[PDB]
Amino acid sequence: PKHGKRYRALLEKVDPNKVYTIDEAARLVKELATAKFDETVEVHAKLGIDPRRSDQNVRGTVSLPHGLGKQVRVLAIAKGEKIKEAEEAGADYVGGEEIIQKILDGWMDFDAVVATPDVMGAVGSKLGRILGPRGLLPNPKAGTVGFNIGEIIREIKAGRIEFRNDKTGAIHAPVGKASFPPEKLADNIRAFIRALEAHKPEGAKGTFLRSVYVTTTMGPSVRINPHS
Amino acid sequence: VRIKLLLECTECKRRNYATEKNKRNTPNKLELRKYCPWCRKHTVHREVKI
Amino acid sequence: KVCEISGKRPIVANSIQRRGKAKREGGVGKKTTGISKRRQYPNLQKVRVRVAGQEITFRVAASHIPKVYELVERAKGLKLEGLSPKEIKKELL
RNA sequence: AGAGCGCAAGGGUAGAAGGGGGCCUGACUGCGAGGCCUGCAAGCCGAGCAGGGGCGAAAGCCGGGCCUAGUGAACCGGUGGU
RNA sequence: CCGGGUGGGGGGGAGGCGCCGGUGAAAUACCACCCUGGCGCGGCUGGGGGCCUAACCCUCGGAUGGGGGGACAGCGCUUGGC
RNA sequence: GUAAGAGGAGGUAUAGGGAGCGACGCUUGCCCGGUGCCGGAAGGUCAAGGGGAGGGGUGCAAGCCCCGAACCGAAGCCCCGG
RNA sequence: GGCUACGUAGCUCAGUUGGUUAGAGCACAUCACUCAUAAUGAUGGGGUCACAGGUUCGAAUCCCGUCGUAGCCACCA
Repeated sequence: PKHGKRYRALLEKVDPNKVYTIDEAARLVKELATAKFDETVEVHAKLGIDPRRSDQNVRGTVSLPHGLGKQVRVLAIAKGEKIKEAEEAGADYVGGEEIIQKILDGWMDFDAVVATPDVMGAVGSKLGRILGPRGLLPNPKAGTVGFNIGEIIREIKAGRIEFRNDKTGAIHAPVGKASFPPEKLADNIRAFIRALEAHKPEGAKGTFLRSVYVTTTMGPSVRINPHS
Repeated sequence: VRIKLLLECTECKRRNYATEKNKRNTPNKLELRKYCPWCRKHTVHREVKI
Repeated sequence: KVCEISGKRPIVANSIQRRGKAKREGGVGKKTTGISKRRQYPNLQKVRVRVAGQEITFRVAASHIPKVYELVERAKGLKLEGLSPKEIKKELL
């Protein structure tokens, strides 16, 4: 009577004394998801870069060397020419300077936003209170400033990861989906270790690999020997 | 006097210098001015330290 | 005074603490250069045990106490008797 | 040519060294002929050469700014580097 | 937070919900890692006080003992400093 | 006197050390801003020491050696006051 | 140069973990009273949170650059 009954069975699968690694997390965390749908690995990744340190925010931007999931659709608000860019990718409603009102005057449904430099200004000077603060907008790296933005549309559809370091470094490395066996999970969480190590700080003393926890979501946890 | 601090324009290609002076009191930022190192030609030359 | 076990007497002059100020590192030096002179006393103590007939004192050095205890053990084998404090103490070792 | 030529003057200067603009960025690399100066030590003007680059159709110019002050031998160390 | 939140005990009895809709940075069923302020005992490592003497210090008609001091002092090094 | 001990003093704060003026008769004002002296369980810096996150050389490796953070430290000077 | 702290109303000042909405003391100002003064009361004027950049939807509230600032450390060919 708390975390459900199902997670008391799934409580009868940790015994607060293990590590699992990406190995036992691949196989066994494939088992530790038996409930509903697409619980994304939740690699709960935590370090200690002083929950702001003015700069230490990462952005962690990774291709997930396998695949994400559903449709971000990106949208883009790309001043004319770059509309055409988005017009070949997985981006709908590109409207250079007018879908801005189909984001500010009601309409939604898209992630990242990719936009472009131009509209950064435009479409970032009209959307800085819902899109960017929550997780969209030009954010000069959220796959969202430039034309390296449809290639990064391919990144938002085939593997973004987003790292943002609120109170832990936090990030909830997202794949698993409880249907990619031990295989894809092994290689993908390894890919994520590589992502963490791809975004290294500039003076962050602390454990640059503790919390990994690979709990898909509605299941166990127990780290990964924060490395392999 | 400073606010005009001096620097040794270190070049890329792993060293080679020519010595100068900046100007903080002027919009002058960093400076990659075109100069000639001990080895080669008029290639690059950036700015470092003091 | 002097250790009645392994000798060891006082130590002077460039036996020391120098002051110096000393060189080492900090820029061109910790404070670079730096130099002077001094003096160094040794330890000495005293312990009283009984052992054999009477009681006895030792001007033992510092780390040489269980040596004295071992001398007690040596003493017990020997034939100690009569009135001769330091005279027997001498012989002990 | 008493103007202006950063700041002291002297001197020189418009047949520019002044005042406006386009393209740059030679406050270059390796040298160094030979002189001025002077006890030394430094200070000083620098043909011309080899790489390479800017300007100009080109002739030709650029190893800082019209100049005479804007300086500190050597150790002891400091950073980048061979 | 003078509003209420937390939870045990239990009377008990067939039921109680998250949502797109709505408001704001942000949505409250359910899961995953930690910061702030504290509780309780653990790792490590210190601060104050009292009780006793056997170290060492003083004294008592020779004192083998009595007594008090008592982990202080004294002492030897090492520390900085005035 | 390096001491041992010695004097002080077989004296005990109506005593013994220091300074200041130098009978007795009358008298003693302004300032803690400085300085010294005093008194202080906040706070600052700060010596050796504890410590160990990171780190290096090296050997295949177990490993040996060194650099070494956070945080803990008093006397002292600053700080509160007389 | 290293470690601390702190400067916001004219003087003087806390506020101190945000999310507030800019105080208190005298100082200015006018009305109430009264014989009229001061004692009094009240409403307002005045803050540009040491200056500026950023994390935050909302920093006086946290991070940083310089100042001003005193403490002592501690360094200089």
